Amino acid sequence: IVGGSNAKEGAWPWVVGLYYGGRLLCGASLVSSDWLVSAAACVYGRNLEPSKWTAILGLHMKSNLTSPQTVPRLIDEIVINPHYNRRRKDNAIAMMHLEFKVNYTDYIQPICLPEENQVFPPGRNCSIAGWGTVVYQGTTANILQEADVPLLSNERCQQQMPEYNITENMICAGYEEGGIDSCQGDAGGPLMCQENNRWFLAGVTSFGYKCALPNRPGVYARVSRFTEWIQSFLH
Amino acid sequence: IECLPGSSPCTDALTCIKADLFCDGEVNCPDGSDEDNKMCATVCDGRFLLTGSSGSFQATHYPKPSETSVVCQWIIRVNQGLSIKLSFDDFNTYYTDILDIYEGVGSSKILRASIWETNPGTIRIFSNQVTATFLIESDESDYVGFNATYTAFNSSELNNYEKINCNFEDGFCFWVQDLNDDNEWERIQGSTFSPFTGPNFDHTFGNASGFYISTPTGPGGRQERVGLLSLPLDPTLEPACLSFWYHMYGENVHKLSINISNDQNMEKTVFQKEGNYGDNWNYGQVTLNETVKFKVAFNAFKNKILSDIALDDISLTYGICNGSLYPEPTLVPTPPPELPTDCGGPFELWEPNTTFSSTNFPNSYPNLAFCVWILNAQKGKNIQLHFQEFDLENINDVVEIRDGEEADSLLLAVYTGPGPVKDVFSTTNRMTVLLITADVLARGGFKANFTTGYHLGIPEPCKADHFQCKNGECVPLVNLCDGHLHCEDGSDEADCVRFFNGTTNNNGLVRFRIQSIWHTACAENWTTQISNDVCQLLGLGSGNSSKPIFPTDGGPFVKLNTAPDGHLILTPSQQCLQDSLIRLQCNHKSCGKKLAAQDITPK
Amino acid sequence: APFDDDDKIVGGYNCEENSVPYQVSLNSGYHFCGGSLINEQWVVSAGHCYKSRIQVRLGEHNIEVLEGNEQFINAAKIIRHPQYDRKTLNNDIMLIKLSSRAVINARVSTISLPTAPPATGTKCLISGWGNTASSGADYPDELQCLDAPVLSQAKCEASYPGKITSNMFCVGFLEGGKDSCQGDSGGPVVCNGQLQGVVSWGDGCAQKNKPGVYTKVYNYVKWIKNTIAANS
Ligand SMILES: *[C@@H]1O[C@H](CO)[C@@H](O[C@@H]2O[C@H](CO)[C@@H](O[C@@H]3O[C@H](CO)[C@@H](O)[C@H](O[C@H]4O[C@H](CO)[C@@H](O)[C@H](O)[C@@H]4O)[C@@H]3O)[C@H](O)[C@H]2NC(C)=O)[C@H](O)[C@H]1NC(C)=O
Ligand SMILES: *[C@@H]1O[C@H](CO)[C@@H](O[C@@H]2O[C@H](CO)[C@@H](O[C@@H]3O[C@H](CO[C@H]4O[C@H](CO)[C@@H](O)[C@H](O)[C@@H]4O)[C@@H](O)[C@H](O)[C@@H]3O)[C@H](O)[C@H]2NC(C)=O)[C@H](O)[C@H]1NC(C)=O
Ligand SMILES: *[C@@H]1O[C@H](CO)[C@@H](O[C@@H]2O[C@H](CO[C@@H]3O[C@H](CO)[C@@H](O)[C@H](O[C@H]4O[C@H](CO)[C@@H](O)[C@H](O)[C@@H]4O)[C@@H]3O)[C@@H](O)[C@H](O)[C@H]2NC(C)=O)[C@H](O)[C@H]1NC(C)=O
Ligand SMILES: *[C@@H]1O[C@H](CO)[C@@H](O[C@@H]2O[C@H](CO)[C@@H](O[C@@H]3O[C@H](CO)[C@@H](O)[C@H](O)[C@@H]3O)[C@H](O)[C@H]2NC(C)=O)[C@H](O)[C@H]1NC(C)=O
Ligand SMILES: *[C@@H]1O[C@H](CO)[C@@H](O[C@@H]2O[C@H](CO)[C@@H](O[C@@H]3O[C@H](CO)[C@@H](O)[C@H](O)[C@@H]3O)[C@H](O)[C@H]2NC(C)=O)[C@H](O)[C@H]1NC(C)=O
Ligand SMILES: *[C@@H]1O[C@H](CO[C@@H]2O[C@H](CO)[C@@H](O[C@@H]3O[C@H](CO)[C@@H](O)[C@H](O)[C@@H]3O)[C@H](O)[C@H]2NC(C)=O)[C@@H](O)[C@H](O)[C@H]1NC(C)=O
Ligand SMILES: *[C@@H]1O[C@H](CO[C@@H]2O[C@H](CO)[C@@H](O[C@@H]3O[C@H](CO)[C@@H](O)[C@H](O)[C@@H]3O)[C@H](O)[C@H]2NC(C)=O)[C@@H](O)[C@H](O)[C@H]1NC(C)=O
Ligand SMILES: *[C@@H]1O[C@H](CO[C@@H]2O[C@H](CO)[C@@H](O[C@@H]3O[C@H](CO)[C@@H](O)[C@H](O)[C@@H]3O)[C@H](O)[C@H]2NC(C)=O)[C@@H](O)[C@H](O)[C@H]1NC(C)=O
Ligand SMILES: *[C@@H]1O[C@H](CO[C@@H]2O[C@H](CO[C@@H]3O[C@H](CO)[C@@H](O)[C@H](O)[C@@H]3O)[C@@H](O)[C@H](O)[C@H]2NC(C)=O)[C@@H](O)[C@H](O)[C@H]1NC(C)=O
Ligand SMILES: *[C@@H]1O[C@H](CO)[C@@H](O[C@@H]2O[C@H](CO)[C@@H](O)[C@H](O)[C@H]2NC(C)=O)[C@H](O)[C@H]1NC(C)=O
Ligand SMILES: *[C@@H]1O[C@H](CO)[C@@H](O)[C@H](O)[C@H]1NC(C)=O
Ligand SMILES: *[C@@H]1O[C@H](CO)[C@@H](O)[C@H](O)[C@H]1NC(C)=O
Ligand SMILES: *[C@@H]1O[C@H](CO)[C@@H](O)[C@H](O)[C@H]1NC(C)=O
Repeated sequence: IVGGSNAKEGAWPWVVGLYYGGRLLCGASLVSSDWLVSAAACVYGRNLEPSKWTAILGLHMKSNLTSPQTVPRLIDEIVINPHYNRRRKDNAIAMMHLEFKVNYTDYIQPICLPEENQVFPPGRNCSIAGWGTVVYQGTTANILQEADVPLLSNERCQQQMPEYNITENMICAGYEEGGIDSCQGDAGGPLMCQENNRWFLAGVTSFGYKCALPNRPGVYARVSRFTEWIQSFLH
Repeated sequence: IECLPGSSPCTDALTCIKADLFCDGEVNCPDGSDEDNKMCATVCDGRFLLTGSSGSFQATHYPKPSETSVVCQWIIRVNQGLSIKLSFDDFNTYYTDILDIYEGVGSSKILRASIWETNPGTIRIFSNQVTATFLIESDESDYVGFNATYTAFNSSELNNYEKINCNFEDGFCFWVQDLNDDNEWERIQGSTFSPFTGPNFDHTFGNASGFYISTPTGPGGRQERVGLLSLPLDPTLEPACLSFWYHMYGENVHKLSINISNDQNMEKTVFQKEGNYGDNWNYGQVTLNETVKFKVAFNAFKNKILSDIALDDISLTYGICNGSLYPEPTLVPTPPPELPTDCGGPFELWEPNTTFSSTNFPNSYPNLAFCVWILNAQKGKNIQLHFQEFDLENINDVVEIRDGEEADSLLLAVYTGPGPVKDVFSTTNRMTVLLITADVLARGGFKANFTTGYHLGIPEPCKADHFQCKNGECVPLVNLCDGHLHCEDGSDEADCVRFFNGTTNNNGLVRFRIQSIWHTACAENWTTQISNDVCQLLGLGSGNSSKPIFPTDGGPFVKLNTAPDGHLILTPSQQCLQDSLIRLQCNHKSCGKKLAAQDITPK
Repeated sequence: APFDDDDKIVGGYNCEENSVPYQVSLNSGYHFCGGSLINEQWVVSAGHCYKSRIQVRLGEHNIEVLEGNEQFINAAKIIRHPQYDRKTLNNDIMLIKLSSRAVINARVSTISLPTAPPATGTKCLISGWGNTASSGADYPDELQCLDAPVLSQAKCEASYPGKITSNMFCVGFLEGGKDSCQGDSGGPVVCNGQLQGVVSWGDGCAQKNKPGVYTKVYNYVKWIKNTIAANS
């Protein structure tokens, strides 16, 4: 995807890979002991047969999976956010059920949803993850890819990217000069910010116009307004 | 004198030359030992240098099966300026053998000729030296391989008529493959591989028994260049007429051009075709006029598969061209690209119209379909859409159901793939049905009755109290927030404990619902374990310090007690007067604290 | 010029055929045909791919990018079916013998010989470098694994009137020139985890109407065993 960096061993315990038919396709965040939050676009149309979705929690590399640090689970129920339209690729948020219960350990850690009346300032440089590729026309990297990108306000993103509606339902994060990007490829990782050693879920990554293209930041799905919807299923 | 490994000495043992250079065709040893007949043990017939103008040669073991893989090579040498004609009578072999005929020796042995599994007939080489190699790559004793005869003839006594006229039934006649091409025009008897492109029969004979030339039949994945160069033609006082038959049937047919190369380096190409013209031989007739010697070049840029081009029945006749008896070729029709867009979709559906299909269920639905159904009914009703048959595709198209009553439609269900699908209910009287399909794999479609009702998807309630859960199971007091699960949805454990008069999720007064009435919790028996239990029941974090502030409920407040089963004992007894009520003070949940190796950039 | 894969979309197909050991390619300077490795030194491929020299690439993750997990083997002998017809491409199946035994690894292995004929509606996978692009027909650097059910024998015969025999079965359905099974001239066709056929020919690169033709291998099980015994 050009610009990404390999994540450290166990540096992202809140990222769980998803396999459909034996191939990694998307990622998700561990919100509770029985729920995962992933992009709705990468799982749209495949929710009719949850048995074909296998969730590997604590996934670091695709070389091996039968390790104590990795928790395999079978998805039973998939819920798609009603506001998703697939026309403007907005509100691409979906939830998956992890059987009955999931424990927690060093390599399996939960995630933090945004609090009430929490606003991310523009220009805030937050981290993104996902198993991206070295280049768009290349092979998917075997090591988890991480990057740091600054946030962009919706008003400025409309002027910089007059291609999608975007609006306030999703937030643009990236570099106006390009160079570093991880939205493309089979990453499926979430955009995460820093809140004084508290890993708040800033958002879920989504479609990108072009990797490392200047003035084309990754338009990731904002989850601040969808915190109540997630907590409704969680609680 | 000794030679390094990989090289061998000559007969005189004075010069060391590479093993691959032995018997190649060019003299390397000072005495010519590398081309000597005795040194080059042909085994086939014992002769290596065919200095004679005519003769015969046979493959390995003419009367015996070829149990041993023996490679044979012959060099035919004649006077300078004379051509050599090779006649082949039988080449019906079960492959595993390679017959290579090369014009000249040395760097000219690249792509002159390569014939296998088919009798080449007559092959003419316009050089004083001809190399014939029979290579056996395995110990296969199916056939001897060939038995041919050769002669010689002058290369320039031929007039313009003979040098061009060729039915290709007995080889390439006098045409010479261009050495600058990336490949060569393969000779095929009958239909070629990869059908639906290229000719299926020979033009000269009219059936598959004939022989013609065309592009290579292999599934080449790269663009190459091929070309046929004609012999020089002496100038004539009258312009001539060139007639030919060309077969251009294929989706990726790039180009096919005819050029004239002369001493003036001036090209005035008069014939050029491109695209698909159909599975039929088209007649091309042109008039040639020139004052000096010139060569006619048939050039073709071969594209990927489905780009086969064939040529047959090429001739040149002295005199001005007569009236052509065949029309100009016509391009193969293609699907119209004039704004295909979509199918538009049907109109709005109402109560009287119930049964509907995508476009036409029995046959198929048009590609790039975006059918929109606006299901509406009477106010206060809901829509049930049960599908009698659902035989869509995989991850190509998907039927989407959107809740109406507003512009911001709410997704209800996405259906795809073969097999029956469950019924879908709407929360209002307006529903949107979208058929999102690509331009490929358009199956029969779906079909639904589109029924209407009142609370069709709502589970049936029970009258006369009988408290119901989300699924509708009657749980008045059996499963009323007591840790017992009976409801299918698991809603029997709903939040019967909450916080009131609070500015946030961790502020206010804790209230418990015993059966149907909320009562506050007193501070008579408040402990750290009870605080942690309250935090857990309210979905909170660590049970930090909390103290009572002021009471609000002076009636039968709920007293909290500890129990071994992990459930707080609630006593609805007023054991104290004006007792201060505990104010909820709990920490945030133990979320994903950064205990990993993730770094923070201080910029 | 935005990229086609704007989101986390692989096009709906298993790109590069991850964990697919039964898919091998035939190279002689370029990619022309595919095949299925059935034994340590036996590859089933389309019978029209024969040429002077053939190289076999096993476990090739990418055709244009060498990941280092592929193996190159010089082919020894190629045998075509004795009843192979060039005009109609009937019995378009051939067997290639490897000069060296295949090395079993994660992406290189042997698939068991089939024991049952294909059935209608069977969940089957077609592996090969299919034409996966937004527009046009071209071989990409990735690999396609299409999940397509096997069509009925009567439907297969109706698709090609007079061009389908008892050794031909159809997996492609409907029509369309976009991402599909396409050609590749010998793409493995494996149903229920067992090899069932190869891609022989079709109406071009699925331009319209009939997608393509697949030649069975169950009818040639005795022939395959005889060839293995004679060319062990
Ligand atoms: C395919 O189309 C061709 C186009 O005409 C069609 O004709 C066949 O051509 C071949 C050779 O081109 C013929 O085979 C030989 O042709 C020579 C030509 O002079 C004849 O002299 C041969 O006959 C000799 O041998 C006979 C043996 O008894 C003697 O009795 C006779 O007197 C001759 O000495 C020999 O026929 C072939 O005969 C023709 N066929 C016809 C029907 O004319 C060819 O038939 C087509 N193939 C198909 C439709 O399968
Ligand atoms: C339910 O599905 C139907 C199937 O297409 C929809 O089409 C309706 O079909 C009926 C039956 O033929 C048509 O009734 C006809 O009406 C004409 C007269 O109307 C025409 O002229 C007026 C102007 O005077 C114009 O406004 C109309 O649009 C018509 O062009 C009679 O002459 C016929 O004999 C026959 O009775 C309906 O007109 C037709 N509606 C259409 C095409 O919109 C039907 O609409 C569906 N019901 C809904 C959507 O509620
Ligand atoms: C048969 O004869 C025809 C003659 O009609 C041959 O056509 C060839 O046509 C080209 C014309 O294309 C362009 O011509 C320019 C001159 O007018 C030439 O400069 C172009 O080359 C480059 O030009 C610029 C500057 O370098 C560069 O930016 C371009 O990208 C381009 O690459 C271009 O060729 C003519 O030039 C050829 O000379 C001519 N060939 C001839 C006369 O032999 C046709 O190829 C012939 N077919 C054969 C030989 O098989
Ligand atoms: C996940 O964590 C738990 C502890 O946090 C691991 O141990 C499990 O703990 C529960 C809770 O006490 C045990 O349930 C108990 O079982 C005993 C019988 O052994 C029963 O008498 C009690 O009434 C209570 O039901 C459970 O047995 C115990 N072991 C399990 C679940 O295997 C648990 O092992 C952790 N799981 C994983 C996958 O790491
Ligand atoms: C093999 O054929 C060639 C044909 O080119 C014979 O060479 C001689 O070639 C010339 C053409 O260059 C023929 O035409 C003659 O040209 C001269 C001018 O050089 C002209 O003065 C004559 O009036 C005549 O037009 C010439 O006829 C031809 N010689 C022949 C046919 O004897 C070559 O001789 C032939 N080989 C043999 C062994 O005969
Ligand atoms: C291949 O064709 C050649 C065609 O060139 C034409 O040649 C004629 C004469 O042969 C020219 O006519 C001349 O025109 C002059 C005015 O420009 C007159 O002054 C003169 O008397 C004569 O009529 C004609 O112009 C010319 N065409 C052009 C476009 O210039 C021909 O010359 C070659 O002989 C012929 N080659 C053969 C037949 O082998
Ligand atoms: C109830 O919660 C108590 C938590 O009080 C606060 O906890 C935060 C930790 O998130 C403290 O922040 C730290 O402050 C240090 C300096 O005192 C810094 O060096 C450090 O980096 C971090 O910022 C905060 O100080 C603390 N507040 C006070 C007033 O101490 C906790 O301490 C209690 O144990 C817990 N339980 C009970 C029964 O009180
Ligand atoms: C948002 O992503 C950041 C990308 O890093 C920036 O890269 C530039 C390259 O020039 C660094 O520039 C150097 O900056 C020095 C001061 O830091 C200058 O003295 C030096 O000449 C050159 O300009 C730049 O430092 C580097 N980071 C920054 C912003 O300094 C990343 O590093 C950012 O931290 C991340 N954004 C935020 C909010 O910090
Ligand atoms: C249109 O909707 C039909 C719905 O099926 C309908 O089912 C009716 C039920 O039969 C009754 O069953 C009772 C309990 O078993 C029994 O006591 C009573 O005697 C009846 O047998 C049946 O009566 C209707 O005829 C039947 N509808 C039709 C059209 O046959 C659905 O099956 C159909 O697919 C829908 N159409 C489309 C295009 O989807
Ligand atoms: C997508 O963006 C366009 C502008 O690029 C929005 O159009 C504006 O909509 C607002 C209110 O909806 C109007 O007041 C403006 O006049 C519109 N035109 C402009 C700003 O040029 C459009 O609304 C956006 N889509 C959605 C769903 O909000
Ligand atoms: C699995 O792969 C990881 C990747 O680095 C490696 O560290 C580990 O040793 C492997 N084995 C186990 C049992 O985790
Ligand atoms: C063409 O016309 C000329 C002159 O009328 C005539 O002699 C000849 O027979 C015709 N046919 C051919 C093939 O040349
Ligand atoms: C808490 O709020 C309720 C509103 O329902 C009010 O009746 C009650 O007096 C409040 N208690 C306070 C402010 O102590």
